[PDB]
Amino acid sequence: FNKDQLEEFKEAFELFDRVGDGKILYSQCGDVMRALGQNPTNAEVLKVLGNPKSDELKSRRVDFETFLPMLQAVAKYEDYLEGFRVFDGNGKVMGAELRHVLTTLGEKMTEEEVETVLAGHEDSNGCINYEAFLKHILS
Amino acid sequence: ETTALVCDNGSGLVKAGFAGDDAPRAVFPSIVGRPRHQGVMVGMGQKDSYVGDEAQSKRGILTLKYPIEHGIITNWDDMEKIWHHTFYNELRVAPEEHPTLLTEAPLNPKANREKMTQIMFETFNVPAMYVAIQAVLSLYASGRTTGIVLDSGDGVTHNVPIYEGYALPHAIMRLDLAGRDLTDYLMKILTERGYSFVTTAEREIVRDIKEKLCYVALDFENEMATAASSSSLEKSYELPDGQVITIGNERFRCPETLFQPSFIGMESAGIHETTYNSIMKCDIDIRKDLYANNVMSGGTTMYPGIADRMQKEITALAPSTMKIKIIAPPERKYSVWIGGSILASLSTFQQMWITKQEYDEAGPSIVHRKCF
Amino acid sequence: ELYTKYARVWIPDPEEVWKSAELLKDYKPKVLQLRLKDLEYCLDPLPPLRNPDILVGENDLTALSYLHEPAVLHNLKVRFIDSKLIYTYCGIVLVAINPYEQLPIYGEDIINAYSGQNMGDMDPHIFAVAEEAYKQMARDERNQSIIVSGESGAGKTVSAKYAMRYFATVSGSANVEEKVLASNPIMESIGNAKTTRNDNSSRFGKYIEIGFDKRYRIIGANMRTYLLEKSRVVFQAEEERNYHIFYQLCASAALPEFKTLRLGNANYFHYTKQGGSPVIDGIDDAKEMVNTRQACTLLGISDSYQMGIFRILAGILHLGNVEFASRDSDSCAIPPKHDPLTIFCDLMGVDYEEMAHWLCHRKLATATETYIKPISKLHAINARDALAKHIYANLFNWIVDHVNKALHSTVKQHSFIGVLDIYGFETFEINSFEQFCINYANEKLQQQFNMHVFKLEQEEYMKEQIPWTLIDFYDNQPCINLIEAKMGVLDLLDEECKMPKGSDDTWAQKLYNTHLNKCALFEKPRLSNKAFIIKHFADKVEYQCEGFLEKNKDTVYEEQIKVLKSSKKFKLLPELFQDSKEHKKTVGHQFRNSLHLLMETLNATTPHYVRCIKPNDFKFPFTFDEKRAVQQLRACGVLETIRISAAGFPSRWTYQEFFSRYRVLMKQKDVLSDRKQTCKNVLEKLILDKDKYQFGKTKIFFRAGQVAYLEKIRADKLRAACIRIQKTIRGWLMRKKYMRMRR
Amino acid sequence: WXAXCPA
Ligand SMILES: Nc1ncnc2c1ncn2[C@@H]1O[C@H](COP(=O)(O)OP(=O)(O)O)[C@@H](O)[C@H]1O
Ligand SMILES: Nc1ncnc2c1ncn2[C@@H]1O[C@H](COP(=O)(O)OP(=O)(O)O)[C@@H](O)[C@H]1O
Ligand SMILES: [Mg+2]
Ligand SMILES: [Mg+2]
Repeated sequence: FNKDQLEEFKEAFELFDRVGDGKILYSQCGDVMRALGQNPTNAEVLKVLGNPKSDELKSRRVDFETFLPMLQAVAKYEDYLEGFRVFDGNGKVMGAELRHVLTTLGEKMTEEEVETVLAGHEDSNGCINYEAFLKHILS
Repeated sequence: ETTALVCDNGSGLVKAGFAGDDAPRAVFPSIVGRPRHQGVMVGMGQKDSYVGDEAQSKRGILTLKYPIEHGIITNWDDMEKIWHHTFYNELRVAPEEHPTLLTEAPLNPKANREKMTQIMFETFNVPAMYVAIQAVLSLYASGRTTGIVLDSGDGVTHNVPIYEGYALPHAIMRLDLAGRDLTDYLMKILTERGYSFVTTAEREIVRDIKEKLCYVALDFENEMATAASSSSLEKSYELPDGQVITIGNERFRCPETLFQPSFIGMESAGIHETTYNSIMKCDIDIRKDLYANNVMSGGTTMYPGIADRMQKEITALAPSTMKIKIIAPPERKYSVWIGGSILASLSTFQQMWITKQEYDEAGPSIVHRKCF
Repeated sequence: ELYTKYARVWIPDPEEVWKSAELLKDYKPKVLQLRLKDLEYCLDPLPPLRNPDILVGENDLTALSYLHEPAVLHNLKVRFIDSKLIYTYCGIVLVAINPYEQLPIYGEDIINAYSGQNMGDMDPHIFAVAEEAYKQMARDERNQSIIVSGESGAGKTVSAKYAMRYFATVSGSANVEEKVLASNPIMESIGNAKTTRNDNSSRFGKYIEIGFDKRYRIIGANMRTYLLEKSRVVFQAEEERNYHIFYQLCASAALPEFKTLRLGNANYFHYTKQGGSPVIDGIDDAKEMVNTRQACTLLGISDSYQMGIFRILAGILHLGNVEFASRDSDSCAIPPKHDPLTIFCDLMGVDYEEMAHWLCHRKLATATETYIKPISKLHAINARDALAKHIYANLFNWIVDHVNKALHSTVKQHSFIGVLDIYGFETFEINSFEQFCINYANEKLQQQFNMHVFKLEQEEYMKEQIPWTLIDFYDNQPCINLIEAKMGVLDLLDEECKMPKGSDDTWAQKLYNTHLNKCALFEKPRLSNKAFIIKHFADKVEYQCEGFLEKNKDTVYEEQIKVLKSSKKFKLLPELFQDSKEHKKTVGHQFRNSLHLLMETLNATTPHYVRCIKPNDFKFPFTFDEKRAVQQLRACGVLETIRISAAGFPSRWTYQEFFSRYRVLMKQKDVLSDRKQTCKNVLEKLILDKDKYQFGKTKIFFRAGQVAYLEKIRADKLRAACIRIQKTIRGWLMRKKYMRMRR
Repeated sequence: WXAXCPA
């Protein structure tokens, strides 16, 4: 990352600081990386955070300088399509099955997150064109 | 399954039947008759031989041989007829399909066993054969495993002490005084009353007297003095033709010869004193058991009172403390057959048979080696 | 070889036969670190391994991917407790566990619902097997029979009740079955007994032939009985009873009809006295017989014959009280007047003096003459007991005829379906000649079972292309040869009955001398001469020799039968005998021959099987106890069947159902509409070789564990994709948060 | 027999 990127990222980081000390919590680091274009797994997020314990994850605050190596470490379509084609061959996916798997398998989400991401993508039968949904969520 | 045959070559009877039966399916005199007179009527029937009940029915016309004398088979040519008649006529059975069990007196000439086997395998082709000591079979017959068996046939008397199912062969005694010698003596003494019985057919007329009217004196000298003192003993009998003959003390005088063979002119002692001198040969440990288990066997021990006369006599030889008991089941004439029927149906025995195969390999010497 | 952290395994335990663990150290090659909630548990010169939760509860115990006693016991436990399902299948064998409460399940609309449908199509129920029997009999004129087997009280008779009710409702169009059910009180009263473990154990084997016309309407039913435990009549182990009817009769002595039978209390008579236990808890036999007498009255036996039957049983009880004085080693006698012979001769109307003579002496008659002997007091006692056993067994065989006269119908029986209720393999903490017979009949029945299952698999493989040689089976013939063949245990038992003096002490010495180190399956208990140990198919059993011979021996003196047959007082007593070499046959050879009469009846037939197992000893409703149930399931041969199946290719998938479940493994590259060839391509990628699978015509066969392998790789791919999708959703959603804040 | 007796 160059100076311009570091400046934009630091400014964005400071916008998410809700306490005024110029810091975010460890638990927000992953969120900031994802907002900045990274796609780390929860395991990867904890790894770049150093697998923090609950107490420091919930109350320890870190500035940009300690965050930066973690962003770097994270930084250093066809699979997405095959992954969706697993659950398909008319180019659709049931809303119920995606909802169930997203709320019960993997990194389980809340019903509101799944409804939000699925909102406007299903038809009257409740089917989502997944190539369009994938392009949408990758944009 | 195929059942074994059980056959007993007595001197006086053949007894045969199927193993598992409680009585023989055939009994008949082991007697072979040939016609002696001229055959007058052309077109009547003709036979070179009669056997058993046939030779009985016609006996007036016949000379009657016994092929067995003192338990030795004295000519084989007739004996083979007696067996042939037994299997084919009396039992009506093919011997090719059934094991056969054959019965013998303890000391008799060892050549007898060889020939008796050789005829079973060569003539009848029997699958399997065995030969068993008469006194042994009497124990199976009388539900016992220890005893001294006194067994007396038409042709032989013998003792065989057995303890815990071990036989004890040094202690085994054989007097050949038997039914036939009681008959011949009965004829000689009957001559005193002015009757003579001269021929084979007539000798069996004597024998029927012996069977019907003989009995054993509980004291010999008492009854001998009694009959001289009064005739209450005296009884009388009808010959086949209807002549009556009348007999007194003389009807006991034959059974007494078993207790004094000096009458017949034998050396050896009565069968009480052989029985005792057999027990004395036994180990002093066992004898208390042999004194209790005295077993009568064979038809010559059917005479009324022989049991008590034995007990009263041997209870005089034996030491006063010992319990002496005499065991005389009323079927004892059969008992050697019965005990052979029991023995032949045991499963342990089935390994014991002399096989046709092993005879064919080994030759008739096998019968001494395997059988005992 | 798979074990990881978050693997699960079964481990043995004293209290429940198995307990689960999770493994929380990855194992590679000597000790495992397990949580339960910690132990390290030793490996020894591997632990059993556990099915994924999708399998457990699946409707066929051969469906599981790991097959072993823990998984089977677990499935049956969860199905029984949680889903209240009493019925489960193993292979072809239905397995049934008695709920021991009433249930709705047997109602009419279920009977109707099952009709017409195959054994895969529906969840297991007794009706499903009866419907298989009916459907095979509809394909083939070949008769069918149904075999119901288990420990006493496991529910055999009730399972027969329902299996017949299925035919009665589906086929029947009008009244056989109401008569069949009215037969149950009679056959139980004469045929059931109280035993050490439970009361009301059936001591015989009962076969009902439901007869059909050529349109398979029920015409009529024919009842046969086998293997009757005759020895129980005269002898009883401690705390047992002879057949219930004797106690019902004794309990009824106060009633005015019975008053002429001059009965006592039930511990008066020497036959009932012996067990020491007159009264059963919660059964009043006085109001049992009112039931059984009504059952006779309905099922067509007159009051004349009923009073005949009770007059005969009272005759037997009075017979047993006859006691003999000795005179001699070789002679016994009867005291000048003996009351239980005086009464007995009045009851059956014969000369006291003639029974007094013929009881005491015996007669034997040759070609020429008849001889009459004294006999010892022990032989006279054996003769008296053999007489009582012969009278009883003929009264039984007569009551079964007068039942059949009520149950036959004159129309031609085109074919029949048969139902069999028979005591299960049974092992106790004393074992005795009865148990030896029961275990011999069970060895025979599970030879027929092994040969049948091996035949059905030879048929299935030939519906496919696959070589038979992969199949093999447990042949138990060497144990039957040990028990049954010449120089076998039963043969040397009869030999002691023949041999001049015989005793269990002298018997056992013969057993040892012949078998002891000649045979792999016969063993001596290390510290007794008196007993011997047989390796029966399920488990080693130790039999005590003591009192085999007394149980082994029957011989009825013909003249004793003739004295009874001379009776003119009443019509039943002549009728029983009226209808030798038979009379000699020992109990251990009448049992052999009745087991042949059974097995030749079944071998003419095609079997279907039901196994009953009892959850708990204490009559607790609808609980379950591991420690019994494992013994039951070994006794059923279920475990051996399962182990055999695990040795083979147990799992089946149809190409459609495999493709449908495992499409997630495949790719759009790799799907072509000829499903079979696509799966042939994919599988060789996924699993190395045919050594783990066979391509059938319509099914794929796998060796054990490859299903778990498929589920493992499927679940891994499923989580990998799921987490990828969540991660990307949160990436763009956090870009939405970045928009939310920066806007 | 063969010696001491007639049979
Ligand atoms: N009831 C009897 N009383 C006296 N003597 C008999 C009686 N029965 C048979 N005998 C005689 O005993 C002999 C037959 O005895 P038995 O045991 O039949 O001979 P075997 O040894 O041939 O079987 C014959 O001499 C016969 O006369
Ligand atoms: N399916 C079932 N439903 C209800 N009760 C049952 C069932 N199976 C067994 N039982 C109970 O178990 C008892 C003992 O079994 P039963 O069949 O009578 O004896 P056995 O098994 O010796 O023939 C039955 O009387 C009944 O009370
Ligand atoms: Mg004799
Ligand atoms: Mg029952």
